[PDB]
Amino acid sequence: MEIGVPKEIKNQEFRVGLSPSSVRTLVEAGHTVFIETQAGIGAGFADQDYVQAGAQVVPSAKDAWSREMVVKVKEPLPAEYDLMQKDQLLFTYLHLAAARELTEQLMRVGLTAIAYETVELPNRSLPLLTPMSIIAGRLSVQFGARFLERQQGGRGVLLGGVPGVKPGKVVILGGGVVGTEAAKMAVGLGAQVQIFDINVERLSYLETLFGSRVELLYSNSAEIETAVAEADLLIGAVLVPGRRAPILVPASLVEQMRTGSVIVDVAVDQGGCVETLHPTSHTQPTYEVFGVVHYGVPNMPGAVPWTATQALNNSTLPYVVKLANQGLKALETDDALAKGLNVQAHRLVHPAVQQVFPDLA
Amino acid sequence: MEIGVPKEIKNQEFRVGLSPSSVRTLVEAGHTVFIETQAGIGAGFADQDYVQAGAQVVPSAKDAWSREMVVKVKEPLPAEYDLMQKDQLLFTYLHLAAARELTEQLMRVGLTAIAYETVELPNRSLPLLTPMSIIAGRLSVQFGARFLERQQGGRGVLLGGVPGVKPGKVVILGGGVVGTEAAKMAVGLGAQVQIFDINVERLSYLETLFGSRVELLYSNSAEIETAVAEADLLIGAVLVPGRRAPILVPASLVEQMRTGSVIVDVAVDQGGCVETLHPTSHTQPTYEVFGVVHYGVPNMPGAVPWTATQALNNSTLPYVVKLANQGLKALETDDALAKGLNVQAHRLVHPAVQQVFPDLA
Amino acid sequence: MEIGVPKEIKNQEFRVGLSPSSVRTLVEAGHTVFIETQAGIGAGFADQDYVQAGAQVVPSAKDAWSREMVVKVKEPLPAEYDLMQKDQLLFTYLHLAAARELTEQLMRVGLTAIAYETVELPNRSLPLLTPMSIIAGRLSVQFGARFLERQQGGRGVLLGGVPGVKPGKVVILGGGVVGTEAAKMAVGLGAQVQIFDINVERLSYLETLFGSRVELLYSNSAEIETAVAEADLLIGAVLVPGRRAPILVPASLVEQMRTGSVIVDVAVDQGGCVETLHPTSHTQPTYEVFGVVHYGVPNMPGAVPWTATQALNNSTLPYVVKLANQGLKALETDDALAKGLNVQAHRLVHPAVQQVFPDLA
Amino acid sequence: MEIGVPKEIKNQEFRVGLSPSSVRTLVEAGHTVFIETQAGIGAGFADQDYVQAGAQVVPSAKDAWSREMVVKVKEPLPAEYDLMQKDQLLFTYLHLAAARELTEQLMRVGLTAIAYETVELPNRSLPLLTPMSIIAGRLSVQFGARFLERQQGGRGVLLGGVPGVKPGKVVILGGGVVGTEAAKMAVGLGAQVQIFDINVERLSYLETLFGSRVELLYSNSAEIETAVAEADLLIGAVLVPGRRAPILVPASLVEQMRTGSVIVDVAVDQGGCVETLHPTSHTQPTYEVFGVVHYGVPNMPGAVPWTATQALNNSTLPYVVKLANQGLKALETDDALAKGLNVQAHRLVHPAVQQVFPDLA
Amino acid sequence: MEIGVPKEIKNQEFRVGLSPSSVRTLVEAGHTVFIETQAGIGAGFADQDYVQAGAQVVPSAKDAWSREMVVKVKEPLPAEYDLMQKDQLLFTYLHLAAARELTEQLMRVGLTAIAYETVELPNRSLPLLTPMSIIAGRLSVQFGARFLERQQGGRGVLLGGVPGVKPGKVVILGGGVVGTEAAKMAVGLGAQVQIFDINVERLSYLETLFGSRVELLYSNSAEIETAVAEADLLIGAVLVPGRRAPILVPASLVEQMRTGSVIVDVAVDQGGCVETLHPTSHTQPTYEVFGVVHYGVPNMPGAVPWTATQALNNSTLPYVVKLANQGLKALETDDALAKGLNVQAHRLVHPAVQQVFPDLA
Repeated sequence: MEIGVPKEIKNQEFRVGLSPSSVRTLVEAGHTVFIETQAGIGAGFADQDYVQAGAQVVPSAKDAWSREMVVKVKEPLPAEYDLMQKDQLLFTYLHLAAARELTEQLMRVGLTAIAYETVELPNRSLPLLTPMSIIAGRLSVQFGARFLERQQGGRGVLLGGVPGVKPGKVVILGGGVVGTEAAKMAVGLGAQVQIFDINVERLSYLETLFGSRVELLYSNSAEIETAVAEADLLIGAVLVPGRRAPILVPASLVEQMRTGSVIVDVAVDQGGCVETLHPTSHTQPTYEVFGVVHYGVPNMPGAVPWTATQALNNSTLPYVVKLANQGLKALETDDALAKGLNVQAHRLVHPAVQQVFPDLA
Repeated sequence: MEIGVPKEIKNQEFRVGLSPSSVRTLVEAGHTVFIETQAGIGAGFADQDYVQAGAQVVPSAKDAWSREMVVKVKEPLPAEYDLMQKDQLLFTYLHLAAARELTEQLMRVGLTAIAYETVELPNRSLPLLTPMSIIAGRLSVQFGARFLERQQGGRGVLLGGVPGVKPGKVVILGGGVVGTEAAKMAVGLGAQVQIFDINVERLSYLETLFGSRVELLYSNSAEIETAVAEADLLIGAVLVPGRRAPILVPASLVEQMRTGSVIVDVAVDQGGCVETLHPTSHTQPTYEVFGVVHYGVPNMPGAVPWTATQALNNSTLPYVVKLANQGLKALETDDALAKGLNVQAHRLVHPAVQQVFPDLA
Repeated sequence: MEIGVPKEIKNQEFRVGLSPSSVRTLVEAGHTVFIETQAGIGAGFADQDYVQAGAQVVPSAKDAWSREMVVKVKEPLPAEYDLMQKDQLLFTYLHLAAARELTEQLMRVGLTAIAYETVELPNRSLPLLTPMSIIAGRLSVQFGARFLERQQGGRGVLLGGVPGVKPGKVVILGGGVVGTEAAKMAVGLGAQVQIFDINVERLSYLETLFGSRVELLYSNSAEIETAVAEADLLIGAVLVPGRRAPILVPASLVEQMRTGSVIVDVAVDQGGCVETLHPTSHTQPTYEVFGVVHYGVPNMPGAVPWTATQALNNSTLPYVVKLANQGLKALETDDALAKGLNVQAHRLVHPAVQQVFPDLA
Repeated sequence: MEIGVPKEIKNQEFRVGLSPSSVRTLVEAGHTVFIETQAGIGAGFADQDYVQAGAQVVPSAKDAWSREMVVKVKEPLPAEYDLMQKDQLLFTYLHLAAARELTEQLMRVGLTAIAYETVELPNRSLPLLTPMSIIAGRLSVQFGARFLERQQGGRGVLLGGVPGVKPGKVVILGGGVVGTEAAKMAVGLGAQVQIFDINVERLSYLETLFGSRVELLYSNSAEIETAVAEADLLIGAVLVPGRRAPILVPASLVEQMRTGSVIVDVAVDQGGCVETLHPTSHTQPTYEVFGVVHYGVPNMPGAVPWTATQALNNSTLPYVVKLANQGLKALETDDALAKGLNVQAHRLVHPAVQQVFPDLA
Repeated sequence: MEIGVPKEIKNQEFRVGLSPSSVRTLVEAGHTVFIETQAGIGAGFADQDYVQAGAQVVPSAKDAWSREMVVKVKEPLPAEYDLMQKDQLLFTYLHLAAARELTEQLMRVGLTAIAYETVELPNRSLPLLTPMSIIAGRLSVQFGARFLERQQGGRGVLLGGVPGVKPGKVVILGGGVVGTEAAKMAVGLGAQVQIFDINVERLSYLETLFGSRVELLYSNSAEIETAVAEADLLIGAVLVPGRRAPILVPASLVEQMRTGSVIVDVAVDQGGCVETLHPTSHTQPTYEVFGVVHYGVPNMPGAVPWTATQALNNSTLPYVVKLANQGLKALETDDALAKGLNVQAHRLVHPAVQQVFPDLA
């Protein structure tokens, strides 16, 4: 089939729908791929890299959008509304429950739109989100370290300390994928680490990963208050993937933290467990409240497009290939894919999105 | 004795001569300490913290400089020239071989000036520099990670990668203290690590620290060329503490690196092993050459004043106390201290500095 | 019941159906065991060892075959065809889908034949093969090391290297049981290790075992080509247990490897992922193609009969006992056992074998 | 030579001068050994064990003391004063600076007495004490755990905690051999561990042992106060081997500890760094002060005589053999041994003991 | 709802039904809690601690029992029979299959009694027992170490040994939760460890925890005999949670052990795998048989009430809250809870208990 890859135009988005390795695989399966020139450049893939893989490099977005299958990272933007076509297959991150107009837009056109974030397994795991969650957990500590530096606003604490000097204290709220990846990085830098979670089974599993190197604590208000008050870096890792997390950290608690301490909440764009934290922009990524630095820039994985693009592709790939092969039938052969279907033939098919736009159903 | 601690006035210097814990110890020995208000604030120590320790908090630098012993971090600046007094003991980092005027200045006044950086052990180890070297090694990786981020200029590579994706490659030139601390952090983030050194004994010792987790390679031009060409992060850790390092990395080699790769050289302000690297300012910390990001801001430990101040104090402390107790006699009881003596009674006593200002001798 | 254990007569087969410890357990359950003298000797078990356990040591194979249950390692050979009896229970590795005559033979006689390799759990795991797979993964590295030695044909590379010198590079294709056991040994010798697999979940699980010590890469043609070209030891660990694996390594790729590199494919006797690799004999275990050493001797676990016999028994034991107790009813109490049934009462019962000899059904 | 080994008669002393393995070695060198029946029994060595080694088992102490060389663990007691002979070589732990009468006693008789505890190397290391120090460090945590149990008096805290629950906090004062061995055990049980020491080099070395798993802190009054106040188990490991340690822990600090916390000071019989701690008896090993349990039974290694006897012998052995071979000349061939000499020919030769009994010199 | 917490009156029981943190959570949910003064004291929780959490501290047990919900640790004792009320919800460890009278008693009164130990998941896991099992595994080694000390009765062996001396040998029978936690502690002390189990899958899983540090052996009589004969510490960890374990260790085997060896069987109060072992009292916790020390005090977790109370609460908490909220309906919303129901409205509802008191049904 013909597959097109337009350049991402969303602000600060540097990832790309398909990497050169992915292209090569698709091509080896008899498919042909068209990629807009410069599409991979922000992720470190030059057009030649695409050429060696078997892609035809196209000079314009129009040329990339005019294909039977469009594989992207972000949702289409208004500027691209007129590039979409009736019988297309669109595969990318959509987040329709937050975009009425886009939803309507896709409905008008008639194409079938499959969202990465809804492709779901029997376990109710979302295989196409996880890669990004892992990266976000790892970056949280990298960012946090940077903001604990004096010139960046923090108290000027080295996470690992040095022999003879106290190491930094990292408190992680949430013991899932994100919190686990964050603990790995924090332990790697030599920090003292505490992870809180309400699921003892999870706490038990974590002990098999970390042994006695990390403190594994049950999430109760009492212990949370004490820990947080002593934290240099507090990481919110309760990513409740539909609706918002409860407040585990109220402003009153934030007021009790040391000046120069830093807070990072991976759940920022969805709603965090930290009362005081809201989204920020790249130009002004942090702000203070009670002398405590808040970092609220969303989509952390966008900072490492080379790594993120491959991680995503490693997971989307098998789906892209199925779609390329079986076209629409793949949705009847693949339950996960079937679950990813959001819009088709002008109808809004996704149950969760209907629930949001009940009058759109 | 009376000991004064003025606030550091050098630009971007946030450390302080004595921490509250140090003060407390000095006070418990019968000594009295005067500290300029706000002196500890950049390092996270409030005046009250000094008060609880036994210090008298002074409103002005004059009040801090007017003491028998002045304990600082950086060298005195012109602005402070008129605050110095004839019979003072001055203990701080001086670096006289780079400051004719300061040297002359100290000579005029007549005080005795002891430099942290020359206090030397029989082993020719410099116990008062090491703490900073350790911190610098650890920060090199923290900074390097930040600059590999796309928005910061790098190719956008996550050092640790994610299962299924290549981790970042960190190449470290120099297997001493600095390079060893850097390898610890890089391994902690999950990177693939190579350390080069010309001393096999050192390489052997490093294997006892890292086992087979890190590649331990003899420094030969041939291997260096290959490694460097594949590096995401290259760290120069050849800190030859008097005079400059040889070029291990010529521009021709830099031209061979991938675009978005990053270079950090801990030896920048003294002269690195990387041809293309020069010092930069805080306002413009990096620059590109061949698409390779160069970070050249010096004094990395200044980014973590809370941690750095304690680390320094842990080492200077026993010397400060000796001086406070025995005053000038300590130089006849302590050989290391004796070696730290740079200027006294208008004479330039330091052999290495004489060699620099042979007409000053 | 009476259970007999004949000596294995297949060439180079040194294992034995039951070890002394197993015998002892069977005897303690009221069963009586007859073992042909010297049967255990190749595995390091002397007849006395069998005597102390409660076995009656028999002077001839006839005496061992004349029992209600025969427990063996390999399939019966023609020489033994006349030793089999009508109402016997035979339990051993059969591999009928490769032996028409044996299959017919067992059909003529009428005995019931249970194959180790088809006893299957609900998970479709084959509990009686796994023990051998684990051993094979571990040996792959042991053999590979031996063939990288100059006198053995390889380039003469020490896997672990020595501080200052590059370690060997081991590339493992397949992240399942076999590949995982191989990585354990390779890491143990100090090699640089890469594992490729197409299942990210598996890659993720592997990270919990190895942390960042091993490179965990998604199997894509592009990455495979690069890795393999740099390998000292390439290990094929894609054991697709029914039908053959796809070629992950074509001759063209082999031609790109360094001279003296070595290839070991655990899937050799079934069909490997390496184009150029075929089975070899003990007398001439390897051959070169493009200066690359190929090792193709099958049944690697046969090299360590002492270890292999116990490993097998630890798994077969509970089944042997059930059979001894409940005789044929055990097949109605045990689903796994039921699945192991291949031939009974002259009929070919195994669905997969029927499919092979559709006219035998 | 003839060597005798009397049974230790000191209360609660179960160790023995020579183990069976040692005997065997001595015998293989042409020497003959006489051991009092039951001498090894408290350490787990029966007379037969001595017989198989080549010893002649003697029925009485008299028979053991009547030899040219007497090898013991503890100092001779009054009861044995009349068993000593004029030209004997006595080798055991003496501690003369604490026993005027014993000293006089040995002077009267005229024998030559070599003390284990003074045999000294050029490094001023005491090779024959170290084995016991290592054991004492390891036991400190074992005892401490037992006293944190509710029925034993402590608050009832499990050192390692369980996933979801806070682990115990162990604070160790002193980073030498003893403190290091204690940290090893505490980390092994899963506790949170802090080690304090005033030597940064030592702290640095400790990081090579423990990585970031243990907190390595410079000993300053301020940090000490905080840490100790939060401790479940405080271990005094400042063993200043001649004269007493300074008080690092004053009663005022002890009053600040939690009720049920436990203190163990390895320096008890010499003088600890904990104000409130004094020696206790086996019958009443602990006592409370401020609700804090104090354990003050000395000679911890006596609890594991089997392990302690071998550890000691491994170190004394080469000396015993030298003495057996060269008799008194060994003191002119061995400087360490020469330093072990305390009394000879009625004269008190040991410089440090003279200093104690200046009128004995 | 009103929830009462009486003080545990069973002998040597120091735990408490709810900790202060738990109280605080319950109170934050609108519930009110009454706790008998001194109830938490044995676990280290003072009444004030309960006051700060929101509890009303009651002066008498009567006042604590007079509530709609009673949350305890142990079963009610006769002394409390008259404190129980008709419509109460009772939640604690009951063990009715061992107490006819208690069972009858609860039947008379009419309350609904939910047993911690029967609340069961679909997996047939008993989430409210596990916490105690983990603690018991960890303590087994702590106790065992204490009894290997000479003064305590053992041969006087240090588990970890010292460099140059044999470490202790710990043999663990059973590779489940208990045996696994025990191995963790034994390895932590430096002992040589062997774990036996009959489930190879479990053995395989254990290798992922311990690597090659521990010997993982299949449980067969032959290997068991050898291992046990060489053991310093034998730990019975076959906790078959309904009915008794088989004898893995017969007296004949015990007679073969070394004198001073120690045996601990976690299954003592239910029936162990060690023939010779029976329960003992706190006043006389051990006894010898063949010179082998037997420790038979039950309920090991009672030794660490502070740790045990929290561990238990972390698991019971979510159930306590459900009950407080939904009262009896929770049994129709929660299957696990439903399974915990033992007695209600005068009827004996628990299937397993009926089976025991078939005439009680």
